[PDB]
Amino acid sequence: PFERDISTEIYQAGNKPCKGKGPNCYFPLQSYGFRPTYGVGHQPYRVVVLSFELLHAPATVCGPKKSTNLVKNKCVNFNFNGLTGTGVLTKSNKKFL
Amino acid sequence: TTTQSYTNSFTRGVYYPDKVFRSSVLHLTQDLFLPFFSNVTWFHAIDNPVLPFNDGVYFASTEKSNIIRGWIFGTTLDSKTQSLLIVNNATNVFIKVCEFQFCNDGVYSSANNCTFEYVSQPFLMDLEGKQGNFKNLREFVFKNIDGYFKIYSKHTPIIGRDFPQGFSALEPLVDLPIGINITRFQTLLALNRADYYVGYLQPRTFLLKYNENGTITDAVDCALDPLSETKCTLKSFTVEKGIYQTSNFRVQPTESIVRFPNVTNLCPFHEVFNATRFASVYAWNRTRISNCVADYSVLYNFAPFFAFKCYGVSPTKLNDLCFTNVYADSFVIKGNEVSQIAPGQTGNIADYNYKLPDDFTGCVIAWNSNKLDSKHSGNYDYWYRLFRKSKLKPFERDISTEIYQAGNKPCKGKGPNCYFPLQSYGFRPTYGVGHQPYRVVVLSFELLHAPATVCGPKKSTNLVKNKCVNFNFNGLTGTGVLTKSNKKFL
Amino acid sequence: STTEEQAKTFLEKFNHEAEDLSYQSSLASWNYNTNITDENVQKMNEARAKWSAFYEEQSRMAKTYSLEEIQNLTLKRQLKALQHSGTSALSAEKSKRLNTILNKMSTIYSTGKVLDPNTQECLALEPGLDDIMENSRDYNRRLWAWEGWRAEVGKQLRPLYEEYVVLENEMARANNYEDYGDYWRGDYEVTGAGDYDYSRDQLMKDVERTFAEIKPLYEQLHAYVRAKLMHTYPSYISPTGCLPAHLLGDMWGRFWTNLYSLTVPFEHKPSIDVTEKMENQSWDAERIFKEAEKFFVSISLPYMTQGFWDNSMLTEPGDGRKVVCHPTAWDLGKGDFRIKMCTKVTMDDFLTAHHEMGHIQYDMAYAAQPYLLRNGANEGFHEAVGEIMSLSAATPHYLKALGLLAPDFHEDNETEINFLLKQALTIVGTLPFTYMLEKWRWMVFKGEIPKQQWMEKWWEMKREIVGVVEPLPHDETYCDPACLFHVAEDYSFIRYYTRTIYQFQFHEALCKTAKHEGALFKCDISNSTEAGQRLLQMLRLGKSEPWTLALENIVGIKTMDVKPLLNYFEPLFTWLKEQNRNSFVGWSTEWTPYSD
Repeated sequence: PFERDISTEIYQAGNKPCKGKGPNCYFPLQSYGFRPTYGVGHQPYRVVVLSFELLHAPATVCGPKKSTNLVKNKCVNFNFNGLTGTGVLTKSNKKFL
Repeated sequence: TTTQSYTNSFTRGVYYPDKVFRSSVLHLTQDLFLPFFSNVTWFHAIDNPVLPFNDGVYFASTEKSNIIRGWIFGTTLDSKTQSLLIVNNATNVFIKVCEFQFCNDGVYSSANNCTFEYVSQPFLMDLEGKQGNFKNLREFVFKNIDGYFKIYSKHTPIIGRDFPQGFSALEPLVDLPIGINITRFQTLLALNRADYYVGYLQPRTFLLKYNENGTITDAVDCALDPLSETKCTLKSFTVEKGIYQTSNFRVQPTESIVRFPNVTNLCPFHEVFNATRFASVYAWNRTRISNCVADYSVLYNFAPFFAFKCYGVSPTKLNDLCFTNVYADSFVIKGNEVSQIAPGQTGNIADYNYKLPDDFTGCVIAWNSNKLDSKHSGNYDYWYRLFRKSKLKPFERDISTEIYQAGNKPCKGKGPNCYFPLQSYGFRPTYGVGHQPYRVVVLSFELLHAPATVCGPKKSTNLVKNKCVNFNFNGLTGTGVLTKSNKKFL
Repeated sequence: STTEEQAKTFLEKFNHEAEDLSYQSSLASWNYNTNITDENVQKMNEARAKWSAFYEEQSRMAKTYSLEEIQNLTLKRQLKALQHSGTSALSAEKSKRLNTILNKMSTIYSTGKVLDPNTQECLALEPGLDDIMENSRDYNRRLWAWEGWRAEVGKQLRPLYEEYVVLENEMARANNYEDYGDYWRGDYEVTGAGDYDYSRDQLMKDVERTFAEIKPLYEQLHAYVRAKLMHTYPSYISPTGCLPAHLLGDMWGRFWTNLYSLTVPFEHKPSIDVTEKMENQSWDAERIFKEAEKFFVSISLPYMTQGFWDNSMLTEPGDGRKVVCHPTAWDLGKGDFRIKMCTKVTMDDFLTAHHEMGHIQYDMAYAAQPYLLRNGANEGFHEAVGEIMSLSAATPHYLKALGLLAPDFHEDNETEINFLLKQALTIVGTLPFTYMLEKWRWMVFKGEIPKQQWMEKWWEMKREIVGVVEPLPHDETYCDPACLFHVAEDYSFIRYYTRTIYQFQFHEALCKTAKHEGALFKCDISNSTEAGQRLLQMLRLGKSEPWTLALENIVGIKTMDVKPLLNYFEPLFTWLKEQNRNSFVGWSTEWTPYSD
């Protein structure tokens, strides 16, 4: 997954070490010709993926910036970087790195 | 030059797998860790050898002065591919992750392409502490996770004792987001203006003990020793006297074997490549395939196969690939028409006698036949067609086209402005390359819903004896031992 | 519908059928070059008769198509090549009398025998005569032989030349052309292109300007040649006047190669003689052919086909099956080529081998073109490229690179002058005479001159132009310049003139673009991929397009170039300039050796 193998190296057929194009020596890539003349199954679809990691790390992107003043020693709902939940927030004496 | 000493890492190279605080917890996690008491080869450089980057190479250094920089990771670390650098200097990171050819240390030969760069602070963290031998302890972890190249760090000072048995916790740092491949690794020492411990981290479960302050004071492996495995199973660092059922032991399969029926279908694939009385281009033959053998050796070894180009399905990953019917058409042309054979292209023969469609899946094969379908003084048996109204439809036969007409004037036979489309195709054994009779077959692939019974040799492999193996008897997948039996099978 | 599509279909059908028949007839012609047996020649004549019948029949079918309704340039060129009918435009009686007179010409030229005062010696045409000419310098003997041959051939040929001019202007009218010279110039006809169209009189203007720019240098070289002749005959040459016709150097006034023993500046030092070197090395004709192919690969030309080395004759297969070995090698069609030599291990055999190798390479280059344009854009391209191949082989730098010549060899100015003089006088002696006869054929077929102003103007013009005085005056009933094999069957010298100038231009452009240094001569064109592609990009074109665009691609100009004549003999000319102070300049027309 998520791997790039950019290389133009002759892919031999069988066991001969042939280099080039034609007899039992093949280029790793072939044509990707795009015309308005093929059907829907060969139309040039331009697609883009979006990958996110919903993991316990300091969020860099947060969407619409909405911030409510933090309160302490009260029963509230917290949404710290998407950490939806409920509880009483009190300052702690831990050793967070 | 450098040495090739071999030593033992003891307990060392423990990092934080995640970014979540744990206090007074014995949390157990499995990731790429350095096995405890695993031998690590230590080189003393006063050079720069090659090292394969397999499963998370770890690094350490106990030097006396700033001499070591330049971490590179890539396939062969040269030859025009992306090899990157982590060369540092005591101002900033000096990241040089790009595509190079030779750097020897910023310092580089060819710019080529490039990618992510980043400078914030000296990556080597060049602080002298108090004593001269602060050793600038270079504990880092480099690993590949779905293309997310991760880097950790820990500058815990040591006093003389290299690869020390004292514990340490490797804090995480920035990570390379480059989705590239890495095979080897070398340390490109910097240019002038007790340094190497490659503890490869094989995957293994680790039990880590956190302090009340969140620091990892101690950890124990889960597969180093039976006692370590017992502690790992009990999720505690102390075990009472008694018997503990830790895990289960099995003999891993030594080999894997694949079995299948005798694969004896005997398609006349050799017979359709040697039927001497071939058919010309104006009437191309056609065959129906069913319950055959996909022996592609004849397609590969028999005949020089002057033409092997195809665009739909790879002719290499094809022996196992299996269909039901294949439309193979045989005809004889000269040298240039073999090249003109293509999908979506011009050419008189390909435009008027046999057109390959754009959605054609299959491989066109043509070889050299200079003495079989030819003879001295003339070979007039072969025919061809030359005229029609417009572009011929793919997979079309236009036999008996009568007589071609032009000039919008009635014609009766072969005469003025009305000629016979079947022009002579003279073949002689003394044609030079471009006009030599070339035999070409066009066999098409179709993704067929019919049962595909032509699947190849099925990779029959000899089945050892009295050995734990993975068997595939007629599609029966399973693992076990094999031995001769005294059964009474019907 | 449109006539273009009908012309295209016909053209395809004709090209296929005629390529088949041409392959058959070319196989017959090659077996004619090989065997001489009666059954063979019967097959060959039946094949050529059927080919001629097929060509005539296809021309008759194609006569229906018009000329205006064609817009494609290639289609226009195909139509122009196709519409040429020739003798078929006249009637059956005219065709039969024409072929009968051609047969008479062939018979008389083949069986022409001149008798000396002693009848025991029968001078059999050119063989024997050329040997006597080369190995003897007897004024009386050679003059009498030439005088008798002229007084016979021209006396027989005088009325038939008038018949020929009448008939040929009739053919020109049949082709809707002003004259037979314009009919020949139709091979240099460009129409339908802006800033690219050149008519027939443009060639007349070009030859006029070339004469204007070569008059002083030709005068200088002719003066040097006549001074050399005077140094061997002091009472037979008027130095201030012109040189007599019987003293040009050879039997027909064509070649000047005979003037070699008495014209070399430094005869003491030997010339470039590698023949001894390949005798030491024990070279073979097959290996010489392989070396030629290696050189052609160095100039990036495509490799020869395997059939070329398989089927083609290379060395003599005994003596019972005798073979003619005139230098010529044409394709058989459909990519088949063959070669025929009377090869030995010498220099001239290798030179003609390279010439025919260039011929075969040019023939292969245009093989993708159809039949009607399956030829050079003119009538001398193949000969010119063969000559440039030969010159590329002639340079001693190529010998040094190949290793046949010992590396410890020093090039000398006198040796360079000797080689340049030999390789110049072998070709340039023909240059005055080829247009001296071509222009006269042009003007005779023009119809601008009367009958009784031909021989006198002939002689006066050649004296006043080149220095060719008639020693024995003759009246208007002679045809002295019409005693050559080339004019026996009405073959133009336009091909020879265009070969001589085009081969020059080719080699000068090649040496200029080959990053050469120093004198352009004695420089090979090999191991140069850029210049090889420069050749190929115009070699692959052929008759499909006029020569002018390929010329602008090869050199950079659109018209004919005059520089090669000046810049190809520069060391000779510079050495002659200092010696010109003691040699008289100019010639007088009125002076003839027999006016005493």
